[PDB]
Amino acid sequence: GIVELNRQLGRGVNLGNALEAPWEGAWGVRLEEGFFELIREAGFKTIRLPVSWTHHAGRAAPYTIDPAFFSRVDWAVTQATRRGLNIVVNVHHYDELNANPQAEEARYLSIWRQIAERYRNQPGSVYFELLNEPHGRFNDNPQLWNDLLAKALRVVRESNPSRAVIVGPVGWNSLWRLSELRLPDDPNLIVTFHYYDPLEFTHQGAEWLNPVPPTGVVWHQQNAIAQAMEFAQRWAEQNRRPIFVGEFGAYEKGDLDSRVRWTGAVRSELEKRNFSWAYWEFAAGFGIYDRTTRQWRTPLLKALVPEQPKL
Ligand SMILES: N[C@@H](Cc1c[nH]c2ccccc12)C(=O)O
Ligand SMILES: OC[C@H]1O[C@@H](O)[C@H](O)[C@@H](O)[C@@H]1O
Repeated sequence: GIVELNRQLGRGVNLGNALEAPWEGAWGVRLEEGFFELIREAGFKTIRLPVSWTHHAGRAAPYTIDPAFFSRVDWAVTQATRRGLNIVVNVHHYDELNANPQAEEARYLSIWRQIAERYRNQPGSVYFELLNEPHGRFNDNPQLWNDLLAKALRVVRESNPSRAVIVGPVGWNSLWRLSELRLPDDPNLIVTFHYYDPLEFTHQGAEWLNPVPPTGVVWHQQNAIAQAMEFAQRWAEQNRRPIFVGEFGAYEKGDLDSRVRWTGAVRSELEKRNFSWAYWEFAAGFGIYDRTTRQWRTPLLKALVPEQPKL
C-alpha cells in the first residue's frame, strides 16, 4: 500500500541544478551515470529528479516534449531503477503555470499526459510528483491548485491507475498551507512539503531570491523544527496521508558547523515523525558531494546518514 511505498522512499537526495534549469548544465550540474552508484553506496534509497519540462515542450498544442530531452529523462529513470534506487519524477520550475494557472492549464495537462503514458509500465519504485512548490496565483487562491491538481491526477490515472503520486500544498510547499490543501479520494497519494526555515539561514547569500538574505547568519536548534514537524504529522494523521519531505538543506554561504547542526536536526525530526525525505541537493551549492575533488562533504553526509542512531 501507499504507506509502504512512502516508507520505501526512505532517505533520498535531489539531483538538483540539473534538469530543472533551462537546460541540463545551465545551473552547473550535468548528470552522470556514476552518480547513481555513488548515491546508493552512501546510504540513500531514492533519487528525486527535478525536471523543468516547460523549456522543452512546444508552446502550441499538442505541446509536444522535445524527443531528445525526453530520452534523457528516460535514461535517468532507467539508470536509477536498474541500480536499485527509487526515482521521483516531477514537474519542477514552471513560471508560466504559477503566474497564470488557467492560461497554462492545457499545456501542463498535456505535459503530464505525455509523461504518464510514457512511463505507465515503470515499476512501483518510480513515483510521480505533480508540481514542485506551487506559488504565484496559487498562493493568492489555494483552491486554484486544489482544482488543478485534481485535473492532473485524473490525467495520470488514465494510464497509471495505482502509481504513487506526490502532491504538496501551496506557499512553495509550505507545511502551514496543508490546512488549505484538498485532495481527491485516491488511496495512492503521498503528501509532500519542503523545509527551509529559517530562510534567513538556509538561503543566506542566495542570489536567486528577492530580497537576497544577508550572510553571516549562524544557527542553533531551539523548538521551531519540532513544532513544525508535529503540526505536519497531526495533519497527516487527521487526513490519513503519508509524508515525504522532498527538499531540505542549507546553502554553502552559511558556516559549515551551523549547516551541519541544522541538517542533522531536521533529518532527526523527520525520521522521528516517520517522514521519508530527500535532501537538497547532491552536488551543487547545497551539495554533499564535491565533483571537483571527487570527495564527499563528510560532516554534512554524516548529518544525513549517521553512524549511530543518536548522532
Ligand atoms: N564547488 C563545487 C560545488 C558547487 C558550488 N556551487 C555550485 C554551483 C553550481 C554547481 C556546483 C556548485 C563545484 O563546482 O562543483
Ligand atoms: O532558482 C533559480 C536558481 O536556483 C538555485 O538553486 C540555483 O543555484 C541557481 O543557479 C538558479 O539560478
